[PDB]
This record gives sequence, C-alpha cells and structure tokens, in this order.
Amino acid sequence: VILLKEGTDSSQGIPQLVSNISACQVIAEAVRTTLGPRGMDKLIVDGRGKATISNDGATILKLLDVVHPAAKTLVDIAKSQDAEVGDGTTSVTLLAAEFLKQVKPYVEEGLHPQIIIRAFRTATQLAVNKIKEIAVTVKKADKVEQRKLLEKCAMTALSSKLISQQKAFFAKMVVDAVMMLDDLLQLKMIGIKKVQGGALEDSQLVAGVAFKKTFSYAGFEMQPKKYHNPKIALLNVELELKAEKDNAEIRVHTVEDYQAIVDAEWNILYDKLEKIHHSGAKVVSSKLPIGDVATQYFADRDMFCAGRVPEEDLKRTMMACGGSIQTSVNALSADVLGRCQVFEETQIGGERYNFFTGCPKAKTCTFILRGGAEQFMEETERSLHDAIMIVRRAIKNDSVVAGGGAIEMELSKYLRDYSRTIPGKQQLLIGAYAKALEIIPRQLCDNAGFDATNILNKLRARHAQGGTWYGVDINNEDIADNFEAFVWEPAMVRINALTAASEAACLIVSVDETIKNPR
Amino acid sequence: STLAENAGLNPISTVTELRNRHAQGEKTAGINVRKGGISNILEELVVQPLLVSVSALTLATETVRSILKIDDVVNTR
Amino acid sequence: KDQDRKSRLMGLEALKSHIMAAKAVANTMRTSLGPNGLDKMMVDKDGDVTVTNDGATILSMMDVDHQIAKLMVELSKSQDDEIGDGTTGVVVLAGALLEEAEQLLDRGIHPIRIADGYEQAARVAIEHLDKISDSVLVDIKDTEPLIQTAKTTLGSKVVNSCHRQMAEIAVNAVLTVADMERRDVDFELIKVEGKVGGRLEDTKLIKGVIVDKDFSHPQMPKKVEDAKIAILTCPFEPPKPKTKHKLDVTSVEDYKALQKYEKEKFEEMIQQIKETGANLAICQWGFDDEANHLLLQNNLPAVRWVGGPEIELIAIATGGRIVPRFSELTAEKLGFAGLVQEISFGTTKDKMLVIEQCKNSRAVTIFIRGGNKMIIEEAKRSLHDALCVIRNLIRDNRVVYGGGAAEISCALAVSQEADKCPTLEQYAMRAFADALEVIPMALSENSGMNPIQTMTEVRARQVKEMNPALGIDCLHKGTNDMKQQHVIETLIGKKQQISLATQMVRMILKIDDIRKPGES
Repeated sequence: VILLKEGTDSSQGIPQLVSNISACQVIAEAVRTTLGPRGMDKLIVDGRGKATISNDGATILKLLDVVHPAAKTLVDIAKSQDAEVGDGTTSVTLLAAEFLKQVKPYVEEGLHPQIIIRAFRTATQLAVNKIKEIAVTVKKADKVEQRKLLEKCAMTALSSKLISQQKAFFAKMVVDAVMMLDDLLQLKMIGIKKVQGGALEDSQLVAGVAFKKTFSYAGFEMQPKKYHNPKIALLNVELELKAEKDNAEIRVHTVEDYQAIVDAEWNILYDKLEKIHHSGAKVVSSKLPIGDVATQYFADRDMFCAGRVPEEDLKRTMMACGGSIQTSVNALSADVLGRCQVFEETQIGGERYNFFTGCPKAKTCTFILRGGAEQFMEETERSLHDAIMIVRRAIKNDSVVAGGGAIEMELSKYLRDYSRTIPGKQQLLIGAYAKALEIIPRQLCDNAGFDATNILNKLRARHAQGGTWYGVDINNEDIADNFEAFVWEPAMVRINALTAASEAACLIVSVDETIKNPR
Repeated sequence: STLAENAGLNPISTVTELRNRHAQGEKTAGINVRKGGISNILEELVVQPLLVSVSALTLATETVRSILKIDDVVNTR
Repeated sequence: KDQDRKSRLMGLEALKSHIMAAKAVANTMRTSLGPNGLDKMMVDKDGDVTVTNDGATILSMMDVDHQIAKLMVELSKSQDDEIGDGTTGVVVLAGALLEEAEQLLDRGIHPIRIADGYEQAARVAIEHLDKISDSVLVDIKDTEPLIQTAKTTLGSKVVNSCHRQMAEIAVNAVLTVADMERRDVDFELIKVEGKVGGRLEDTKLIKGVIVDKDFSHPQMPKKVEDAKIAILTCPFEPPKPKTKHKLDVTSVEDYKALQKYEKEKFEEMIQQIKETGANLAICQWGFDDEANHLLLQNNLPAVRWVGGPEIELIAIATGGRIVPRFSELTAEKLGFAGLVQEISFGTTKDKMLVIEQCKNSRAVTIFIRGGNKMIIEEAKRSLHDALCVIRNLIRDNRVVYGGGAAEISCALAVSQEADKCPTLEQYAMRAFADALEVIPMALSENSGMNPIQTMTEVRARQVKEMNPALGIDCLHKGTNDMKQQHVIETLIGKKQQISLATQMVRMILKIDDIRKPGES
C-alpha cells in the first residue's frame, strides 16, 4: 500500500550495465555496414513519407533519435567528434561498442566496472603514445611536388568507382578546386552541381559560384550577358506580372479611377523595377520567379535578371560577391551589391547556366558533373567529396598514419604484447582492448564482400613480422601497404577517436543505475 | 564445392579458380585436401580410374531420369 | 523519439524482401511488354476508369507505399525523357537481374560483388551493341526512311488505324522547332492538344499556338493576314476590374454623364488600336456590345476571355509581350504571325484561335481529333515516344534491331566474356545473360507461344544460321529476321535501358536496411 517506488521504474547492478551494453551494440549495428567508402546504405523514412538513402554514420544517427539513454550518450559523442574532426563517427560508435562487447563476460564473472575503466584509461594513453611514435610527417617526400602526392591520394579513394578510367581527370580538378581556396580551408565552401547527359571528360571546373539556372521565362535576344565589373543584386523579391505575393485589389465605382488602379498595380512592379536600376545593379539574382514583363525592363536598360535561384546558391554568392541578401528593394545600395571580373551566361549541355568569376570575396567555386544519368552524378557528388576531404586534411596536417585498419592492428599488437607484462586484472582487459581494435579492419572486409577471416589472420601475421602500415585493400582481396598506397589519415583524428571511444565506453561502464523521475 | 568446404576453403572462390584454371590449363588443376588448397593433382599423387566418374554419371542420370518419369505412386493389396 | 512501434527490416532477409518488392512490379509489367501486351485497368480515386498498356502510365498511377518500389517508379521520370516507349524494358530487366541475384545470395556472395559484375557485364553488352548497330541517315539528312520508323511505333497504339499520317507531321514538327544538324530538340517547344469529334486522320500541324478561344464577335474579320497583334490585359473599352464593376447610377443625371465619359473611353481606346498599328487585339477579358459595334466599323478583330497561361504562350509564339495596359503599347510589343483564322468543329461552338505563321517556325502545336477523349489521351502519348524515336534518331541515326534481337546477341557476348573474369563477379555475369533473355522471352509469352523454345531457337539461329542478330516474330508475321519486318530500336535507347537497369539494381543492392517510425 505505502510503496516506495509507486510506479517509479529503476534497476541497478550488473543487469543494468549488461542492459546498457546490449543497447550500445544496437546503435553500432545501424552503422556497422556503413563503414568504408563501398559500405552498404541505410534507408530512413520520416512522418512525411520521404526516404533518405545514405551510408553516412553522422546523418543516420541524427535521424534515428533512439529513446534509450545509453544510446543517447553514443550519439552525443558523435556530435563532439564532428566539431573536433568532422568525421569518424562510425569508427567511434562501432569501436566503443566493441570494448563493451569484449568486457561483457568479465562483467558477468564479477569483475568490477571500475577495474575495467583503469584498463581503458591506461591502454588508451599507451595507444596515443604509439600513434605519435608511428606517425610520419610527409611534406617533401623525395622532393616530389605536393600536388603529385595529393592526386595519388584522391585517385586511390576514387579508384574502382564510376569514374575509375577518368579518375586522373577528376583527380586534377579535385586538387585544383581545393587549391583555389584560401588558407582557411572548408568543405562547405565548395559546391558540386550536376548536368545531365554527356561524357565524363566534359565535366567542367568552374572557378566561381554557379547554379542550375532554372529560369525559363521570356526576354531572349537581349540582356547582354558579359559584364566587366557588374553590381550583383541579392534579393528574394517576386517581380511577376500577376504575382501571388504583390497585387492591388482596389474596388471603386468610377471608370477613370480604374485606369489609375490598373496602372497603380503596374506601378508596384515598375517602382520595384526602378529601385533595382536606381542603385545600378547590373545582375539581378532573385530567389522567387520573375515575370516576362520584368525581363523586358532590364533587357531595355542593358541589365541582366534571372530568378528561381535556390537559397543556398544565393548565400554561396553572398560570400562570393561580397554583398548581402536584401528581401526588399527600396533600401538597395552598394552595401549589399557585389562585384566580379567576368559574369557570363554559358550553354554547357544546351541548358543556360550563369556563373561569376574573380569576385573580391571569391572563397568558393563549383564543380559541374557530366554523366549519363542522375545517380551517376549523385554518387559522384559524394565520392568526390571524400577525395576533397582527403586532400584538405593532408594540407592541414602532414602527420598521418596508415588507414584501412593498419594502425588498429599495430595498437592491437603493442597493447597485447604490453598486457602480457602487466600482472593483475589489467592483463585480460588491455588484451580485450587490443582485440576490440580489430573490428575496424574486420568490417572493411565484411562490408567489401571479402573474407575477413583470411585477411585479418594473414594481416596479423604481417604485423608480427614487422609490417607497421599494412592494412585492408578495398579493391583487391589481398593485404597491401596502405602507406605506400597513399591511403593516409591524420594522426590526431585517430587519437580523438580512441579518446572519444574510450570516454564513451568508460561513461557507460561507470554507470550502475538508471533513475527515472515520473513526470 | 563440397571438397573445398571440407578442406577448409571457400566453396565458391575455390571452384571459381578451378574453372579459370581449366579453361586455360587442363585437368591437373583441382583440390588437395592434404595441403589445404589448389595444387597440381597429378603431382600430389591423387588419381582415380575412369570407370568411377563414368559409372557415376551413367547410374546417376538413369536414376534421375527414372525419378523424373514417375508421375504417381499407387498402393496395392 | 518515436522508437516504439518503429518498423525495421535488416539482414539478408531484407535484401530478399527488397527483391520481392521489385519482382512484384516487374511481374506486373512484363505482361504489358511488346505490341501484344496485356492492358492494365486503372481505378482512379475520383471514380474514373481507363485502360492502357503504357509502361510509364502504369508506373505513374501505381500507388505503391513500399520504398523500394517508389525508387523503381522514380526511374520512369529519367527514362521517358530518353526512350519514352519501353520503360517496361528497364523494369523487366531490373526485376530479372534481381531474381537471378537471389540465387547468388544463397551461394554466399555479397550484394556489392553482384553489382560489380552487372556493371562489368553492362559495359560488355553496351560495347556489343555499338558493333552490331546500323545507320539510316549517315552523312545525309533525309526524310524518306525516317518517317517509316515512326509509322511502326504508332502501330503499337490504338491509333494504328491512322498511323501513316501522323508520322509525316512528327518529322516536320521536330525539323521545324529544331534542325537535325543542331541535334537539340526541346519538348517544351512542342505542344499537343485535341478535341472530341472527327477522326485521327484529321490531325494537323499548326506552326505557332492554338487556344480554345473565340473572337470578340462573329462579325469580326475571320482573317488577320498582317503580322500586327496586340496582347493586352484589359480590353479596349472603359476600364473594368477583374471581378465586378458595380457602377452606381442614382438617377438619369448620372447616366447621361457617365455614359459620355464611358462612350469617350470607348472611342478613345478603340481608335488607339490603329494608332499603334495593331490589327488584332487579344485581351484577357471580353468586349461589350458598344465595343464590338465600334470594332466592326474599324475592322479590328479581337479575342475575348483568353486564359492565363494562354496569354503567355501567344506572346512567346508570336514574339510579342504581355502588355499590362494600353498606355504601354508600342511597335515592339506587337506580336507577329502570318494568318489568324477561326476554325470551328462541325456543330460545336469551340472556335479555337488558330495563329498561323505561313513559314517555318520554332514552336509547333499538334491538334488531334477523334471520337473519344481517352483514345485522344492515349493518342497524345503515342506521339511523345515518336518524338523520342525521332529525337533519338536525330541525336544518333545508329540503331539496333529490336524485337529481342539485341538482347539475345548481347547474352552470348556476356556469357563468353564471363569465362575471362576469374572472380566472384563471374556468377553475376552469367546472371546478366539470363536476365537479358527475359525481355524477348516475355514477348513470346505475351503473344501466346512457348517462351523457351522460341528463345533458344533464335539463339542457335543467331549462332549457326548467320551473324546478324534475329528477333522474335511476336506479331505473327512471316518469320524472324526483324530487319525484314522493319522493327528497329534506337541505340541510345538500348544503352540507357541496360544503364538505367544496372543503376536501379545497384541502388537496390547497396541498400540493406529500411527504417521508419510508426504512429505512437
């Protein structure tokens, strides 16, 4: 009758930790197959009914929104990994659950959770010291130009893909697109656009900002496209004749007043048209559509105008032209007007495309894709994005380590050999920590269809002989030196992954009870 | 595929490697369970007479043909 | 949140469940393959009913809630722009490749390895099509054989009784809106309309624009030969609003005064028409009896009650502008056309405005006539693939023999090349061969013949009799060798079929988990 809980759910002890360990594996299973470039995809549907298909561990975890709190901790650790690195969310979530899986039977055998944390904190620090030891700085290897090595990195990431034959052409432009930016590199600054039809060689490398230019209204044979120093207007105003937004419905009882009302409704479009010309905007780029009449206005005034621009391309032009977005047109002045050296309409692929070039704030560019279908350009959009990240990270940090699970097997060797010389309960735990590192190369083999048993066993033998960089080759079903293959990753990224992985496992292992306030 | 399985090999990749070895090579290609892998069968001292494989296909096909020609079974008393 | 009652399906069972969803859409559509394809009955949500065997129309109306099926439906939006007719060939080939893949998953092969083999076999097949292809109009632009290809296309539709006439207009239409040398034919410039009555033999080509709108008065001149057309938003009369005027006349003191002001606006604007030099005045709204009485005295034809998008197309076709008010008129804003006629239809009072150019144009409309609206509807799509058949031949006159001849020849090349790939993709290449046979094996089934006997009989004929490929006589004609039957499909179409099919199989194979939250 007088009950202590009264509907309050709560449990503690070994059953609580084992319960949280199984929930952590459920989150890894949702992103276990997405590991690698050739990883399997995941389909997610929301209440709207639209499906999202992608193998991005960061985007997948944001969409699941699991209610279990131990899972919320892993998902939150991925967000800190994005701000810290921007990638490695699948490795952190997949590797953190592997530490929990290996210490699961020892927890059941009565080993205290606190003793497990002392091993993770110890083995992690020993691993970080080994990463900085094995990590090599590569700036002028054999006096080779850095553009040459950076192309070998992007070619290997794009090898065995849809652009496999023309990977060299895509390799040059990817490096050139990254070289076009300033010192403060950024992935969001570069855009990638798609153009249906045509061969892969016809893919253009735009220097400035561009957009699809869905504008298909009248006003042809006029509007001289070329400009040497135009003033680019950034607006979201609709200049349609009968606009859904702007109208004038004035009911009167006089014929003479209707002539002014029909003209006054026309004056709203004309006054807005004149305010654009009043400030001297040579290029009018609007978010909303524009009517046929407004096209004839600027066509007569020696000015260009084309609406139906997405919001992203405008804001990407905001950082490029050096102006600002102005929804209105009355206060349009030089403080929001842009500048560029060459603005010209190009007919790449038959469709009209507008682009700027040589702007003062030209901190962006655009990559046009040419292929036989849309999915070839959608896969190539992200496939080249991976190569852009590889080229970016090599410029930022020159200290790197062999990818493809090569470092995970050396740390598995060092920590396993170090655990042997550690008397106490830390021996089996540091050894379990070592064996947990082998899940990264094991899934790269499973996700690639290869036999993980034969490769991981052959790979462990090569590491015992002295191979400090051998790992998994996604293309050929064999062991290959990822360091010689220019498959590199930064040393700090691998450090922050183990730190975030160990911190996540320790936080879950340090938990004993889950309390729930009924409210 | 069954021999490669019992010998500790991949049933598909092992059979696949033999078909390419047979198109390019000859009957010498096969499975050697003693060493656990593909090797020259004639050199590994593993050989059988021709009647075994011939009588196997003959008696097997005639049995499969008999099962194919059976439409129904009827009991008597 | 909303993890409870969340639908989930993962593992190898999910891949077989996704394949089962695609096969349901392929088995549904493989029966409608070929000219003898079985139709499909559509029950509209509003109670309407129709019948058709078009692959694109089946996918558009097919309401499928499964996510894997929706992706297969999205492929139609990309395929109809290139081929138009045989969207069934992609769905049937995609479902065939997925069915054969199910035999490979049991063998223990990864889905990505299966997709790697199909992509390798597709390049083998696509390379084979480039060899056995043949040209029609190589190095010269001609109209004789090009018209004959479209005549066999419309024969697959209900309009087969009048397939010979529409092919000539289809060639002049595409040649008018764009040049064969330019190799850029736009469907946006091409429009198709029609009305009940008459027959399909009365299909005509109007170089310009046609809109179902009548003149301001039957006493107007029925011929505006001069190229001066005004396109205003209001009529040349006292200005009125868009909905209702509601003039306030208290007594006769206001009537005689407002009538003078109104009559002044009648004479001022009606006489302004000849000031700017415009003969025809097209207006969004109608004219009053006082206005038409003055238009007749001046010989000034005008159109009434023209629609919103109709006013836009008349400006584009005639080369004018949408004048907002009479004060903005000028010599530049007048449209151009060679002859404007009012064409009625028997005893019906449609009287659509026919704006002729009397010369070669850049935009052409296609007017269809018949005794039923749904047959006119199916007749409209019958030209859309014909435009693609003409557009595909213009982009590349090279073509491959249809009727299943190409699929059977590629299957032999894919089978032989599979011996040269020592890797687990070999089983997928052989699966690509068997999947290619499903298109021709489906045609013989839809015609009422033994599929496998007709399939293999054409194989040995393609290997023993002669090297040129031979198709299936699904129309019950004399014999095989469809080159004699003049059944030839485009090369770009067959390449897009195998390409879009391999892409659709690749996308479904690399997917291994679907997630969606349910109602809480």
